Amino acid sequence: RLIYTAGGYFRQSLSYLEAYNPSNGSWLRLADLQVPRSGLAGCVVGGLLYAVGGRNNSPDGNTDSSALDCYNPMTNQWSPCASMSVPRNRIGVGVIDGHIYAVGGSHGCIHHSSVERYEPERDEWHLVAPMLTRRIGVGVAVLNRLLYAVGGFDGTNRLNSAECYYPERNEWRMITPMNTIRSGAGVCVLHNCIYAAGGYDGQDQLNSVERYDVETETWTFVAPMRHHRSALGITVHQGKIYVLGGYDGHTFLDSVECYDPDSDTWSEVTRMTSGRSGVGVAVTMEPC
Ligand SMILES: COc1cc([C@@H](CC(=O)O)c2ccc(C)c(CN3C[C@@H](C)Oc4ccccc4S3(=O)=O)c2)cc2nnn(C)c12
Ligand SMILES: [Cl-]
Repeated sequence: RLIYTAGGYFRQSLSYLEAYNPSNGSWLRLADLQVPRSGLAGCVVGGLLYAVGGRNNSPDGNTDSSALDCYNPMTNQWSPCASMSVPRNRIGVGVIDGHIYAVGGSHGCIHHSSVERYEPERDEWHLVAPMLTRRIGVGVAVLNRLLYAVGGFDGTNRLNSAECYYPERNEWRMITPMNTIRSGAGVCVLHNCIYAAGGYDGQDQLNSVERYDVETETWTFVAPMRHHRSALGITVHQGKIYVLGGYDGHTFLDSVECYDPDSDTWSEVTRMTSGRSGVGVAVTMEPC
């Protein structure tokens, strides 16, 4: 029912949790994160919203986060969960069969290839097989109970490469690379395709959008977004992609755009209450 945006960055890391309602255009401000964080990811398991990793960039210092925190819309409260094995800033996450996969990200100058999986029933993290590539600012999506890690930055180069994790083999394999180098792209799934929207290539923030068809193993460009943006939040709500904020090399954007795959068009839907980048985004039910 609602698109939740958690944390992000403008001047410093943010604690905001706000929920947008596509049905009426309204934004609600909800309970702040306990710790400000940018470069985190959001996901939903069993109706609960999780905020994963990131970094607190504050005037008092810069601290990468290994934190997992859970928001209950029914109570409007955040609860701490078990922390990850390592801090993971500029993280990507995916959910498969009620488990959260935390992928890549940085801890200071360490750019992680490691991956770990959270089991809400046990409140436990366990490492799984590492990716073949170190990736921070990595886009993650899940399609047909397979996990995809797309683009990012390896410590030296921004990447067009992507790879797939096969849970029952505990194994990563490269897939077809994207046609575009993208770090901090928005990555999501819609129908049978993984979409990669925007990002940064070391020179420019991008408006281009391409999608990987798992059946054909090829990437194809769709219509570009109205705004160039890196470190955007992205989610799917009722068969449409929504992209939230990000950075265009000039402004921390408040723009929210929506993609209709049937007309292959992007349109402006709303503005966030303030411009920000590096948010975590996910969809769950209305609070209380
Ligand atoms: C080094 O410059 C950049 C890096 C990244 C990547 C990382 C890389 O490729 O080296 C990236 C990917 C994901 C995330 C979340 C971030 C960090 N966030 C975006 C940046 C532009 O804004 C800031 C600034 C300060 C603190 C935190 C953030 S962020 O919103 O979390 C970067 C994206 C950029 N877009 N414009 N510039 C100048 C960028
Ligand atoms: Cl950062």
